[PDB]
Amino acid sequence: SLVCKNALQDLSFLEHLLQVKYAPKTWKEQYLGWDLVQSSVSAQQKLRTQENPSTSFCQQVLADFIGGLNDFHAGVTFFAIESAYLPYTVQKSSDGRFYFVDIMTFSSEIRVGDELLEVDGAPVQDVLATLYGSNHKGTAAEESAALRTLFSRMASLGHKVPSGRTTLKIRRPFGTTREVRVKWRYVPEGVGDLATIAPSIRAPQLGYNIGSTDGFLPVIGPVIWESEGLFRAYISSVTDGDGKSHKVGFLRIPTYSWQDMEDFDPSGPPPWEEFAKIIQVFSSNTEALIIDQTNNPGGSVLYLYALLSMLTDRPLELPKHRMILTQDEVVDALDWLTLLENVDTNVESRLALGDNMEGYTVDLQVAEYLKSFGRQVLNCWSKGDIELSTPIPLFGFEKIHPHPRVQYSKPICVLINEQDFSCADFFPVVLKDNDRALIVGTRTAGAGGFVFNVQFPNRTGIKTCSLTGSLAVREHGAFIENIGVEPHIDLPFTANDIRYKGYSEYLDKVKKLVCQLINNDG
Amino acid sequence: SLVCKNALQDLSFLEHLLQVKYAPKTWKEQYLGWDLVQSSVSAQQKLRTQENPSTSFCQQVLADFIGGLNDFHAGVTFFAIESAYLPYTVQKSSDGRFYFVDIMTFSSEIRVGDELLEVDGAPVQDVLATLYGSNHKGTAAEESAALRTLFSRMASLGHKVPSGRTTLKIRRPFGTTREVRVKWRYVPEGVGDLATIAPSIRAPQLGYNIGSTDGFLPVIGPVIWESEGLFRAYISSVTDGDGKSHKVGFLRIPTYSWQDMEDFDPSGPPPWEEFAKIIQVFSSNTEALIIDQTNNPGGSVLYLYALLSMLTDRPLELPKHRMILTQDEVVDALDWLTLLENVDTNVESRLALGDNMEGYTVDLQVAEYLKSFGRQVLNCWSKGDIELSTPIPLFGFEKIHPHPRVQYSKPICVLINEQDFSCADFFPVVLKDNDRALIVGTRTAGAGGFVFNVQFPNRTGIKTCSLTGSLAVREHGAFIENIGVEPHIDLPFTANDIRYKGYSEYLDKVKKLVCQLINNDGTIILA
Repeated sequence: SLVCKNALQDLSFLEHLLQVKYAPKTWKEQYLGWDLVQSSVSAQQKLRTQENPSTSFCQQVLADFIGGLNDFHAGVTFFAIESAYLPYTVQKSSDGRFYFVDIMTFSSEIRVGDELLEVDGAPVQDVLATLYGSNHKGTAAEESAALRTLFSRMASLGHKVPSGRTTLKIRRPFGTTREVRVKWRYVPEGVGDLATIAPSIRAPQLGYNIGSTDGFLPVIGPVIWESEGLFRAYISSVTDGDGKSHKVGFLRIPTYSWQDMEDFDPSGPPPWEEFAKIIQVFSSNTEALIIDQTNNPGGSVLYLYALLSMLTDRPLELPKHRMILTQDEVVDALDWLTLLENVDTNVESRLALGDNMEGYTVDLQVAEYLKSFGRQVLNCWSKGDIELSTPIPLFGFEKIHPHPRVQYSKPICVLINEQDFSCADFFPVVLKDNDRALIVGTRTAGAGGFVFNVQFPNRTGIKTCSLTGSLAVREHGAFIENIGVEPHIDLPFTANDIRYKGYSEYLDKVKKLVCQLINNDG
Repeated sequence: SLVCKNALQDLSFLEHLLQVKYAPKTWKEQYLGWDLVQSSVSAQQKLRTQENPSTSFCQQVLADFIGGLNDFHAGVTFFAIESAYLPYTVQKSSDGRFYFVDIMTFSSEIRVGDELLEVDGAPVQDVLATLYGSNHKGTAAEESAALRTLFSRMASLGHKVPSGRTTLKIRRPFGTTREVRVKWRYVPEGVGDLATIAPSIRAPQLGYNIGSTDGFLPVIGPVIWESEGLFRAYISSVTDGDGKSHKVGFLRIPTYSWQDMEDFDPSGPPPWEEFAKIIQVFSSNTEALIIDQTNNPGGSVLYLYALLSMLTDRPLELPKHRMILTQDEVVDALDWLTLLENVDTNVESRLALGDNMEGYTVDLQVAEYLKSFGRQVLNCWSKGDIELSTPIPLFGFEKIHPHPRVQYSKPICVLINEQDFSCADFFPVVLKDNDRALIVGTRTAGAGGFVFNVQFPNRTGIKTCSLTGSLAVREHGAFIENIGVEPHIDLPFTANDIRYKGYSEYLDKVKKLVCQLINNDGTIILA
């Protein structure tokens, strides 16, 4: 079968990439008991066993193969548009129940607060089980990831796509049951399956959304001021026990991929500048600062650093990365060196680097770090330490240095979620490990390495395969991959917080925690 | 062997790309008698029969494998910096001799006009042959491609890099011979060979330049007007054998990747606007136009189309392309269709596509072409016609439609040579096959398909492998790949043209030909 052969070919290619450019390989072997040859053979088997396999079947097989890595950065996308969608968003409470937190339809058969019990007579938990990955570890991050998929299936992601009618069994707030019959919003595949075509081929002849700007938390109280610009920021108050009020500032960091922020005008001042503006206002008109960082996909490390430099008046140690190398990385190293050869002054550093690297202040020390990074990469290469090098800080940055102008220095409370990845893992890790802020919520996802994408012509319809080129290592050791960061205060969302989207219990605890931060100082 | 295993792995990947996305495959088998499996098996053996193959060795093998396709578009570049360079430039004359046409170093022995005889006791010809590809066919274009590397060796291209001193045997124009000892300008490798590092790898534990703006031709006559922008363009007076003078425009199109033009300012107006300005000047102050398009690397098809649109007052038929298809191309087709789904008017087209596409004026006609393109691709896919599809015009443009404002409609003479690739192959072919211009010079290279690049992580140091995704077909059926485009008048550069860089013989003949075009007296004959 033409399809089978191409799938095997492409599978063998993905398999080779895992051996030459997947840094967390050793970790997955121990942490998950995963074996490359094992999975490979296993995947090869499903392909060879199928009777006249369809392209979509093969795509599913390769997608599951990569999914077996239990790595939120690692996945495969395909040139396929088939999809199925239902207009609802459901969230799981700490007690384990599922409620509709968002209804995007004019139908009133299902309302906010209603509880989801089953899908086609199967308890929600069973259905989610069919959406789990090959090496599911039962974490909340994995579960939430599956929940994203419950009512949105995409062939472009290698999902088996459903269609037609289905029944949703729900529980109304007064306790009784209703079975709601709905029909999936189906978009048929527009990219013809190779299998169907194969026989005729002749030889050629011559804001509950990740990255949401606003997020999903309501303001903590009467608002005295807000910004409404690019970032969602405002100032409210918290009243302690002695009856005294404290102006508290609020700011949400939706993503570390600034160019993708809602309403970003590339022809306007960069987002890090608007950030600085907000911080300044907060610096002299706020007592503490709550930073909502939940439901954040991560993004640019340099941008992550820029924001970190504006939240401290002291240097912050940064975790290092164990990298997997190829001569590609060697050339980058050589390029940093030739680029900074004659850099000896701050003036020259700004002319060579731009004085601003995605918001981060370019110092002579920056050039020095970049210089060190590269010498270290070259050293590792010559030493043969290329499978998983000794930790080297990204860009050579040993630590973050406070922004020269804006420096919020008052107490900070960072809210984390199981839907915080990469830079969204690193943000709390840096503030927590340096003791600059109080971390609250639930453990981050654990996407602990930088991502990179690979594209290549092929007939299996593979569009992109993202992989992980490094293994972040926290100061006291311990990887972030899978593990993520535990908050200082584990504060999950209750059924009461979620049901009507009020988060009253949740916000009340946070406001109290901020009070203690103001009064007890740290 | 680590290096060997990786080399074999990456070779196998390249070989697979050649069966899934290399449109000229069927053409190479017939034009070269080339065979994929066999060339692969041969490469594998070279890698397997090696003791401790170094990375650079394997890079050379992979580079030679792709070089065997005899495709100016197909090639591999590597993450390597080692290189050797000698500050000279040679040009081969029509009588087969090699002459120095440029010296780029302090006052030394070699003079412009010297004939290059040998390199280390070996005649130039033999040295050049060592630089040919596996399926070299002796075409002038392949000869020049090899000459480019005579004094420029790069590990980045898979070349073996020499170093140290070497002797150049030359002959002066008055006859005497001289042996000039010269030293290669060498840059050592900065990327450590993996073969050397392998044993310590432990398991992981927790001018004449192609694309030159000015080119190398001297002015054709006394200049009456000279443009001051990005393009070299002017107006001079050309006189016939009777002493009758005519005003003639001269314009050089250096490249079709407009963004790479010398001194291009991305913050200023696009080059097609300046081109338009020049043509308007030519339309009102000239009787004919000479376009120097020699030594041009090709570039953007849409930009090429914009320039053609300003050189005609009638539509020009375009050659179509036979394409190799994957679902990547299918998605493109679908997107064009969704993008133009509700476009039924000109204003609608301009809103969806912009007022112009890299200079080419946007119309409803353009929108309709793009939709037709999508349908034909989708139709080929559903029929299984995916290895080498029936001819389909790029972007669906069946023909070039005249620019609405600027249209040069007087006679045109285009100068071409063996160092014209892709769009530089296409420019003269469109003008020739539509009988719009007189094409003069030597046959173009023949990079007859669009290029695309592939990147992927590997331990062999491969940076990019460019391949060809289509085979262009001229109106009458001939392909462009390898064969190139023939001129109406074959006019090579003679030794007298080259010896002192005057090209007076070449230019005097170009002028006689232009006068005949202006005269409009029967058939245009050289003499």
